[PDB]
Amino acid sequence: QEVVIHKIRINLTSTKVKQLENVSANIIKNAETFKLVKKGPVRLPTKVLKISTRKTPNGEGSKTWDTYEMRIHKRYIDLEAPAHIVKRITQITIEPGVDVEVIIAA
Amino acid sequence: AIISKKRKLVADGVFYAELNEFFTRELAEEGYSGVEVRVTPTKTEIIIRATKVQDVVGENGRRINELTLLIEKRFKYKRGTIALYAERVHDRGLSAVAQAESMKFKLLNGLAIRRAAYGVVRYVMESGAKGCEVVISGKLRAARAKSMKFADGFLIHSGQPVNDFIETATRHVLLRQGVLGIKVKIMKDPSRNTSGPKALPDAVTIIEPKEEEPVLEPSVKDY
Amino acid sequence: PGVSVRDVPAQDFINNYASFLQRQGKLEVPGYVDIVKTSAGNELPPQDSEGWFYKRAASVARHIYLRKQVGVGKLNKLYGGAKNRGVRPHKHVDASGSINRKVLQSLEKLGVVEISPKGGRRISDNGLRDLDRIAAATLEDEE
Amino acid sequence: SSNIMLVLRGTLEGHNGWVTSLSTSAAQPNLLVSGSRDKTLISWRLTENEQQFGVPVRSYKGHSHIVQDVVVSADGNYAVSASWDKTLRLWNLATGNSEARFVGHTGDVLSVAIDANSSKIISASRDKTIRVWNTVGDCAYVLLGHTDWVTKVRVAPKNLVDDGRITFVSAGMDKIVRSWSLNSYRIEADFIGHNNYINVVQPSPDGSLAASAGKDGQIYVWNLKHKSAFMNFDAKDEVFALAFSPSRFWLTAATASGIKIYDLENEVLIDELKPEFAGYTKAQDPHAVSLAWSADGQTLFAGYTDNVIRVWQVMTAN
Amino acid sequence: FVPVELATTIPVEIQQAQQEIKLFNKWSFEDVEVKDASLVDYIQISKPIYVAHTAGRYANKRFRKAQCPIVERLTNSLMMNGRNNGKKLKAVRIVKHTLEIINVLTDQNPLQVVVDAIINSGPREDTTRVGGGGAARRQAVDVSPLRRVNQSIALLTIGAREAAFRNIKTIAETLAEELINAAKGSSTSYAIKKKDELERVAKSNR
Amino acid sequence: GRVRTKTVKRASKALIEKYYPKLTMDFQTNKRLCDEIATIQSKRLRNKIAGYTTHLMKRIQKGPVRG
Amino acid sequence: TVPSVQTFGKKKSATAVAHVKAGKGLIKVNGSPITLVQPEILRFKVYEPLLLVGLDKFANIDIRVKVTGGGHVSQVYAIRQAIAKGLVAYHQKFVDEQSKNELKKAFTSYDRTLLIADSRRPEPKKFGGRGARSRFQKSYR
RNA sequence: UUAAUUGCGAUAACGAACGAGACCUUAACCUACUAAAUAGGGUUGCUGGCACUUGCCGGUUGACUCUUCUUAGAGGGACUAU
Ligand SMILES: [Mg+2]
Ligand SMILES: [Mg+2]
Ligand SMILES: [Mg+2]
Repeated sequence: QEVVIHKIRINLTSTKVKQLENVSANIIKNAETFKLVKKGPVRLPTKVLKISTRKTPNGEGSKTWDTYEMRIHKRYIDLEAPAHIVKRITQITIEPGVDVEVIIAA
Repeated sequence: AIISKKRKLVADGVFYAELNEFFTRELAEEGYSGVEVRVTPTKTEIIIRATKVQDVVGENGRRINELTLLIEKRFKYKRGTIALYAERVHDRGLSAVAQAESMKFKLLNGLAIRRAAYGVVRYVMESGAKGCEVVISGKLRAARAKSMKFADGFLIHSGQPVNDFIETATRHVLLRQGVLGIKVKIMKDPSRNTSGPKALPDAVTIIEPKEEEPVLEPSVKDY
Repeated sequence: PGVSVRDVPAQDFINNYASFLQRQGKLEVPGYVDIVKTSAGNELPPQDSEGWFYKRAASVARHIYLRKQVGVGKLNKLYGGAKNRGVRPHKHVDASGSINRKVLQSLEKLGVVEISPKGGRRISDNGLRDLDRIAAATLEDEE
Repeated sequence: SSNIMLVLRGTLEGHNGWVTSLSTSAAQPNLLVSGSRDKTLISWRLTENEQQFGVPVRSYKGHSHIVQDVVVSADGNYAVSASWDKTLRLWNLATGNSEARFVGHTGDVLSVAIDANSSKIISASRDKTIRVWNTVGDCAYVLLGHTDWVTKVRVAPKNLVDDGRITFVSAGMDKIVRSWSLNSYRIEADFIGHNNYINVVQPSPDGSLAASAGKDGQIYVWNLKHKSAFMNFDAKDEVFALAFSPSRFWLTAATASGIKIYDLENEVLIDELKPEFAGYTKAQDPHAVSLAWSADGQTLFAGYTDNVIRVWQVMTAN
Repeated sequence: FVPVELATTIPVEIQQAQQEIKLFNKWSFEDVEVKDASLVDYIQISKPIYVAHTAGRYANKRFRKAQCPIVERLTNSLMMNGRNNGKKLKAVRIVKHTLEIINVLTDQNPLQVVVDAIINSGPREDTTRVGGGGAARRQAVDVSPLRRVNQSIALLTIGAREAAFRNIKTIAETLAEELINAAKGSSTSYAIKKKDELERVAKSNR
Repeated sequence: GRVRTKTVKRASKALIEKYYPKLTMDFQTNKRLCDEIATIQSKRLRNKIAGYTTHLMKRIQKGPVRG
Repeated sequence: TVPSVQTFGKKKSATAVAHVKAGKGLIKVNGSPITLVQPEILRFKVYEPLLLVGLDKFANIDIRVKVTGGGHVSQVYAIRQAIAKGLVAYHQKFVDEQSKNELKKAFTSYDRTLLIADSRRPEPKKFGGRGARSRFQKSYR
């Protein structure tokens, strides 16, 4: 009786890329089974977080420097859908490490 | 709640680190090793691994509940939003941190150091790791600081077969005569490792060839 | 065929614009002309004293024509550059804040520049026509 | 021995590396495509004048890896090319545009072949699998026959009008070449024979005498329609390709030493084609990957590793 | 002959100097042959270039540097000193100006003149410092073509730079003058003088 | 300095010992064969091994080699 | 509907999308035509590929380039590369292949990169050095 | 010989391990795949400026499709190949 299209964004952020990819794949599969119009697992500039530091605790040696970097993976999954279907999808669709986040509304 | 995504992730990491440190400190008697945080909507699961799980548990909701409360107090979240589970680790021998803790305990109570190290090594071998190494730095009779390296099997020092292969554990052990430092590097066996590659990246192994008989007349075999 | 506007080799176009402005006499001079450094990284104003501000205006107009929603800050950035800092190495500091604004205002008054939504400036239709005419004149001069 | 002898009347080259296969349509002799390890396909239109027998008429930035097996439709409008990049591409020859990518394979696609009706495409990959594609781009049948590596797949045309079955032959690496039909939908026979490991199976222009080639030094020919073992013809060297004549009963064999010419019914060892190269010691001598005729039966094309195609025009001595 | 036109208009002169001849900056790259035996190939010409600027990688193996255009080489050498580090554009402009000056000077192919200059200033046999105990005794030695060429290229540029300090005579003019001196061997330029000195030194050890 | 290491060479030798047939001279096929039969935790390493095998094959056309 | 290709041009960080359609003979870069460009000296460089095959191969094919990245020199080079690619692409697609081959031959015998893309990119400027390799100043005094 | 105890050979040594390598992240190639009113590009609405004829150059999130460039994902790719 309802079926009112909201257009819903799903955020997928994490570090361990493989897991993230798996999650994305799972989501797409689920979308396919509930059969909806959807934009894909859109990928953003994978932000590196750089912290560069003297390796020396105390500044007495050669000037060794280490760049400690954090790879981040930001993914948008756009759905042409109502909210109920999204809710149904997000009952499961959670795997450890990866951040599942629902933006909701266009 | 809600910051920049990167920032949020960083904060989460920091929180995890803090939690780990607390567990190392608080659950020292409890024989703690690792924390496994799972953050879902509403209920955040926190898995904790230890040798002495019973101690962690208490007498049904003793220490664990207290820890939960502490966590809540630390990070503003309410009752129910944080859940804590204590689990048995699947063979402690491969786990470096646990071994280190055990060694520390052995040291603190009153035992032969070298012998203890050897025992630990033996235990590790029994468990089924490819190799292991114990280093004991500090005063081991006389004032001058002495290193004491004790090892079994291979120990890969270089390459990305380290971040994937060797569990490393560093601890300080406090003594009345001076502070000891125990480092322990453990060579987990490639096959049982599961995560990452299932064998050492340099190694190449070829299977046995299969025999085929030629000629024997061309012939025709029909259906 | 088609009379083009972007196809002019830069400087000539600007010169033509300046000439046109001189001919008209309609611009309304800022007043702080010549009593100004124009750039924060300047020890000398324009060298030819009178004029050159006209050239600047023309250049600004051309830039506006080229692009979409263009503002004061961007203009400042454009007409900045390298600072002689003495013992210290160069930085990048922008042009004089008010002068560019004044120029823009003057352009608006004449009817070259129009106010755009979202935040910036665009070209008026009469202004566009004028620009086209100037371009045509330049082409004629070349041909 | 005869009076009609093989003389080179042109050398064609445009590919910047190995030419793995070449083919001609039954309808058009003028268009002969050439597939290279250089990711590319070049179609030759034949003009006969002086040296340039065939000049580049349609080149393609086709696959990413190697155009390894090429088969063009009997009509000459769909050109189906295979690759190591697990895919296969259908080509509109006059325009120069791709139609359908046949994506399904888990490994490198080592053979493509087109049906008599130009509809039921058949592909085999280094996998153990032999897929059956439609010109639209649909998986119809996954054939599991060979226990090891499949390399070649060829289709035999039928005359004696229409009995039902559509005849395929598939080369293997288990020392057993397999015979397929499409309608009893699957297996026909197992043609055991080879001593070494099979490379090229080439059926007769009628569609019965299928010669299987190897690495040993003997070509083993089979009679398919009556399901029987024909003859074993001598070769000495490792065989890379076979070419059956539309003109008479000639077999042209690409060997490790050069080119060796034989006949089907009469057991003869006629002529050896070995061209001249620039440099080289002895073992370095480049030998042709694949060789094909046309439809006239006057010309032979041979894709050498050294980039070369060499037009042997069979002409009378006096 | 034959000016074929397009929608985007190109000036007539440019059109005239285009397809018929494989030219240079504006004039003939063609003709211009090496008068001296040896140094051919190692003084470039051969391959036609239209500008004295390439991204073309040459410092890759060894003998590849002796396939880089002469004008280009000159420009590169000009980039010496910190105030002029990088700035290939400037160097190319300078070279263009020099070429123009040469053209002005009693006609002739400027490229040819440049080639001659390169040939003339290159030293034949030079002394290298030999140990032999401790003292700095020098024993004279034959110089390979490439090295000679390089030295010649360097020397002219050095001379030009020396001239250019505190002078209305802009570097290009100085360079042109140097080239002229080299070509019309009068031993008045820096490069030639240096070469002569080197030869003298070699003699005093031969 | 492209001297192939001990390990690669050893692997190539082993391959030649166990599978002297199915090593068709040219690189590409051989590479694939190596990937199939020998289990390499890498790709570059596999390629290197393939190359060495091809070299060995080339050698073994022009006589017998030690080991 | 028009026979057209979209080609890229790549050097350092400069990227140049040249669009090759069919028409009168328009060759434009960022709206402005092929003539201007304006490092001024490097003008003739962009003229080079055009010169090589001639003005004849342009009265049919129209080229429109959009260039980002790089500086000035790099941008010019990118443009050049793009233009070289575009014509070749067009020939490959619609025109006869012999012509394309001839073009390639012309380019390869005069290979100032062009159909082969530029190779180098900067080494990362590691620690203890003001440059990539170039260190500070050791002072045992 | 190698950047290398890197290898070939000679050889009371033979086969091994760590270290070097391999590995790992990145930087390079993909007009083949995966998709993008958060990256882009096209055709036509509305019109803005022209030459004044069809054609140019635009702007405008209008609509539509593509994915070369941008992005990553999955692979492939160089093995000193010929
Ligand atoms: Mg190692
Ligand atoms: Mg290493
Ligand atoms: Mg200064």
